[PDB]
Amino acid sequence: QVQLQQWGAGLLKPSETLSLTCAVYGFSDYYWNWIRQPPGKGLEWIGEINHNGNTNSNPSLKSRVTLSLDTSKNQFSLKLRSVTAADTAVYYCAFGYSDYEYNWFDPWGQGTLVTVSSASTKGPSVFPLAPSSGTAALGCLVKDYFPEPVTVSWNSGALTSGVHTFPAVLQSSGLYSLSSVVTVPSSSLGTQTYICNVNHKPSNTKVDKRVEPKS
Amino acid sequence: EIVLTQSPATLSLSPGERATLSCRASQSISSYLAWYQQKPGQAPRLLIYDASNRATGIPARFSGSGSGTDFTLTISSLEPEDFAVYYCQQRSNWPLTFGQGTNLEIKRTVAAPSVFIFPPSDEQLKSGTASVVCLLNNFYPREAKVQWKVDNALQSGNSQESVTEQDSKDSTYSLSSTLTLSKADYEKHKVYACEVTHQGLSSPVTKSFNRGE
Amino acid sequence: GPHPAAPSSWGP
Repeated sequence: QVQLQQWGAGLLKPSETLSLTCAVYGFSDYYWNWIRQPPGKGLEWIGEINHNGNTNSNPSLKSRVTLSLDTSKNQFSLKLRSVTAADTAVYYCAFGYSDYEYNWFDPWGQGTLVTVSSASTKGPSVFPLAPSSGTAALGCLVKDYFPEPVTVSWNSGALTSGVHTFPAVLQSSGLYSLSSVVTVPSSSLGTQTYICNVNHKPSNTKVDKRVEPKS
Repeated sequence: EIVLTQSPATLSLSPGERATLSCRASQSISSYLAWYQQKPGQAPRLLIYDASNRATGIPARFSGSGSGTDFTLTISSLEPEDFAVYYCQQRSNWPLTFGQGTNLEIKRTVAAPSVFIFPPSDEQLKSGTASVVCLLNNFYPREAKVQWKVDNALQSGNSQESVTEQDSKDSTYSLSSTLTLSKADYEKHKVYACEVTHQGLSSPVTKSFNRGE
Repeated sequence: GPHPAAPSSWGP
């Protein structure tokens, strides 16, 4: 019975200092670790403070790191200085420990997505992907939003079968773009109404776009 | 640093088959290797520590062996719950390092993609940009190629793709490619075409439109 | 040590 919580500001501009904190609620030999995972990539270890006070950092982070542990609050935290876009990743806290009987555990936290970019928060434009003239495909193009993430459903949730919402792509403009599609019986195009519900919580934008056949 | 090399990159199997995953370390780490499982949208989950011990509650069909440099993870009979990405990690010496990961995917019958082309919306054109989207739906294996042709000319450097995770129900992948042109460039050409190749197609599938439908 | 980072409950 151990529970992890992590918090910290996730939207940063280049050269600012990332600061994350992790707390444990609920054992004597423990191993606090930070790991990060850029989108679509593998795991990269950041640093560890253990119960003996050993403190080590990934050498690739080039002395930009500070680790610290407030043992009163049980709060493990991370500082990463002079961030560039290369530091955009989900940051995980991991609390390794063993219990009263030498069983080992390593729960990981939920992760903080940190986006390092000079771009500024901006909600999306939503454009229809209109079905052509036994199966029909239609969609929504969620274009030019920052930062991640966006959520999309169809018909307020009544339509789930055949929905594909794609990983966003980051455009050279620094803004994200994303498409969400659903395949649907073509027999339904003249009677069934199709609406994509887009929510971009970072900007409190919420768009409901109707997608119709063209002509 | 200690470099961990996992193999294979992708393992394509069906439930009930045996799965063997390898993690080789660049120098001896004794038995101080751990294996983690990660599903899309979730944090990694510890499976095996110290080369051979299951974490509490991990099913017995998960087995780890190895000591020194060569390590092996064996899932003796796969369940639908086991398909995910597997990482090894070493805890011999700092810095702690991970393998690149092995993806364990469901092997299904090959399905050729269904291809659909969407021209840019009237509304997006008012903005001054044209996004042409091409959809490759529900195919297997994951490798598919999209080729854009504007006025029958091969395009390069003006498209972006992304591919979904393996579908939970039919075990296929889908792909979305966006060709972006300025409004002006878009109206300087007539024929827009999306050309698809895949192991399930014996010849390319083309979907096209001529601007002005 | 030869394996300084190993958690104490690991190994012999």
